[PDB]
Amino acid sequence: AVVKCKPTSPGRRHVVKVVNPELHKGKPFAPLLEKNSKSGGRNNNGRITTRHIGGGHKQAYRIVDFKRNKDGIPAVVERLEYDPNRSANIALVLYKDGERRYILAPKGLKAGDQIQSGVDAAIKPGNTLPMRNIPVGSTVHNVEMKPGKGGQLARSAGTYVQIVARDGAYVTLRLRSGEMRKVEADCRATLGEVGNAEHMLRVLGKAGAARWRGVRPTVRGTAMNPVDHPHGGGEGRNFGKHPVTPWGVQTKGKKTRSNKRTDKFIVRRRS
Amino acid sequence: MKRTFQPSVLKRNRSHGFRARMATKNGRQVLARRRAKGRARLTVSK
RNA sequence: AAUUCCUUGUCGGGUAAGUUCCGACCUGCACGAAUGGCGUAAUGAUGGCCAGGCUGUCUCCACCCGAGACUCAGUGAAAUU
RNA sequence: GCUCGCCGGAAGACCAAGGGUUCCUGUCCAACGUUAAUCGGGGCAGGGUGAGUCGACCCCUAAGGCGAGGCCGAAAGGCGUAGUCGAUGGGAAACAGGUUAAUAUUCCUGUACUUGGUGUUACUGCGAAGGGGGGACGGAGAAGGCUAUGUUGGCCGGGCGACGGUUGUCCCGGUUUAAGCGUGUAGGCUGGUUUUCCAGGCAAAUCCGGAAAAUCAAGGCUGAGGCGUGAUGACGAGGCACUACGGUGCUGAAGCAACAAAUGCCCUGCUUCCAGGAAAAGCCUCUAAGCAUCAGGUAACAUCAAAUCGUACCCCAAACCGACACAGGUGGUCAGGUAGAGAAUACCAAGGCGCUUGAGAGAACUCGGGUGAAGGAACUAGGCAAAAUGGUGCCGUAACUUCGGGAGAAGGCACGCUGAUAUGUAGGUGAGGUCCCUCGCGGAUGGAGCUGAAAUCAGUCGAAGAUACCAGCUGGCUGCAACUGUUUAUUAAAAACACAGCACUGUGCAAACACGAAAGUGGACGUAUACGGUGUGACGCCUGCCCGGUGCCGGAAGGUUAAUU
RNA sequence: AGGACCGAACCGACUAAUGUUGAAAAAUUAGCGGAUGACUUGUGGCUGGGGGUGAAAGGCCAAUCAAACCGGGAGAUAGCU
Repeated sequence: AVVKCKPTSPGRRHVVKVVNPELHKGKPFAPLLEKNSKSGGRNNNGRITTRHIGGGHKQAYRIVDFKRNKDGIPAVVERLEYDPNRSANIALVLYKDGERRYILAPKGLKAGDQIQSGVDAAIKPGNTLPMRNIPVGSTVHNVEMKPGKGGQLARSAGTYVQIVARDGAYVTLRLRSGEMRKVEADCRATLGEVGNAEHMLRVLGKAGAARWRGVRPTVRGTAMNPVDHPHGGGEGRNFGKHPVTPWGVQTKGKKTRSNKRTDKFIVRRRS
Repeated sequence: MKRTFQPSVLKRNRSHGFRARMATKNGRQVLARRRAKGRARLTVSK
């Protein structure tokens, strides 16, 4: 739920929390854990390549099954767990043969539910089938751009895609950004949507909260000298030039898509 | 007031030690120059 | 007005007397709406102004307790010319 | 040698880092020491560092480094796989007493423990570069049970007072003892045992995981402290004699109880929250290829081995970093008494020091302080500086407000000592006795002894009872920024920089973008509720008109237009 | 519960005096701010000069920074002293 903190101190007045009592209260599954060291935005040359990255809380990586290639073996949901590596939640599922795995949590999934994958699976949320066996106009998530590679689209807290039409070996989908793209009719997808739609209502409330996430402060650019940024300085506040990045690019409408290997799968860009 | 030189034997050997100088082409040229001049101590090893 | 040149603008408040301060007037030399406009409780080793208490800050300085300055013995510099 | 003064959460004690003989003894006073010097961290000579258990080496790995082949690059060279290095982390074992001028958990005495090699005996499915378990982990908060440690009584030895009193409710000192082994308590966690089956753990599996039955209600794991033993020992105030008055030898009393109590231990526990909290080996366990009268595995006994290097001394300082015997800087551990909330503050214990020029005088002026008649900011750019306020309990407290605040608003009253209530109260702790029991480190009852607030009443001394150190000045109007934070190391701490929030815009994943001649890496083991760039800057009410100019985003008839031909 | 409150250790540097051939090439004395967090600290590691890093001052990169230090071209050039 969404709860507003009381103003007992400056720093808690504007804080809004998201709480879910269904999440597991304990340690995660050790066999599916891995180490994950921070980088600070620096590459193998030791230079900063992405600014505003550094610090934060220590985190461990959970291995999530984005392929869902266990066909014909039903599985049951054990519990929902908190994942610090992503905005959405994850669920621990136990198969009949005795195997355990992590999957993304759909909208209305809870402990005790059953899931299955393959071509003969039922049309229920949480089930994974090739898009060729999905009725047109259905809502799915965790879609693969290539057969077998794994899901890559609609993986955020509350994202989903809709199947619009199917002509031949390809199908047409409308992505969350409004783009119309077509993919082969052999990529697997999962019914439903990701079940953390309230994640967007959180309010950090103070500067320290952002530092916990690993985000470092941003310097505007008009506050620097001309030797550092094109926006430079001046006696007071002047800014007598068109907005531009560091390194000199516009940032107010200029497009930067130059692939040319795609655009045979793009129908309408967006907007 | 804290001054610039804070001694540390481990860091001294890793930065200017004999093996550090022999691990790079430019480092080996430093030894050649000092040998030609006749220095009694080539490095800071001891 | 952190913006007003003429300017200590004019009127009112505070003082025996106020180029500063507070409230109004509008003739805005040259305010103005995200290089944001107008308000705002709390917060500040932040700018301006007025009171009570308090005092050597002052009228106007006096005395006293210690370390130097002064004399004796030992050691023994400096800028400059 | 006797007095005086100073430090005592250090100016005491033990180390790491760093230094490298500064350590102890004899001898010397030229130079060095801001003076003299018989003295010294100075000159010269000799002496001193003893380990199976402490540390390193060693086994294992983090960030990261190097990197056979390999990929890439004019050359040099760059990145990286298999591997191999790399602690600031994980991994077997020793305690007390005595002893040197200088070393000791290392030497000596007493009593222990750990890991391996070989041999013998009995009983035996042993086996890995593979599987599983374990190792293995956050912040904050709360309560209980303990110890270190302290105080008082008891006990033992000694004492009877330089000046009134001091044979008692008087004074001084001591009252100490480990590892190991046995017992398994306060307390924490988990139901246990047997049979059968299975798409999982790359092959396999009696192990792990999953499913279905039977059968019982207590089995197992972890765990401070206490008690016993260790100990007929060791230590021990005081004595008795020798004594080159440095100190050497022998002997040896009491050695108990109660109360208070940690920031240390039980606790890697318990409760709770969101920001969701290393790796690998040692260790335990199951099997494959193989080997089975072998080889190996378990147990007892005997025996051998445990190498090599460091060990002196300083270590908040005269020995390290600052050119100096320099008001500077430097990480970890130990934590006594009275008062006190306290590791603040004042005076002290153990212990250590008076800081390497002195002696006189008692002018101006300078530096650091104390007091002041009458006035009380008249000083000055400005209350700069100084003075003043200062504790606990109770009563009481405005505008405004985002309803939390403002607020300790402002202001007012009471504080010592003695006796009584009560020969020491409320409370805390808890012996003896008795009762029951699966009798045990048990339960109930029981209350001796010990410890000890606060309040009321009466009396009493001083000018003054939060008496010293310690310890908020308060109120009214207003500009700017919401707030906690950040910044010109060495003249600027601010209205500047961040900030939560808001908007525009780019980006469909081999993403945009950034570092790279390239390979590749970051973004991200993320996927539009995501990521990058730009402006604004909590919150409340709002954000109007203009697309000619410049930029950006679309369009296609026509005009102009490169290499090439 | 809290980038909550008072206040030592610890980390900072707002005011005044002294010092200015200083005890010290930035310190001392009396006051002052934060003190469970965007906190502070030990050991080791990575980023190299038209480059790094920067809650942004042209700050910092070994007492040196509007382009570090060392060697070389080099006896650069100087219508000027």
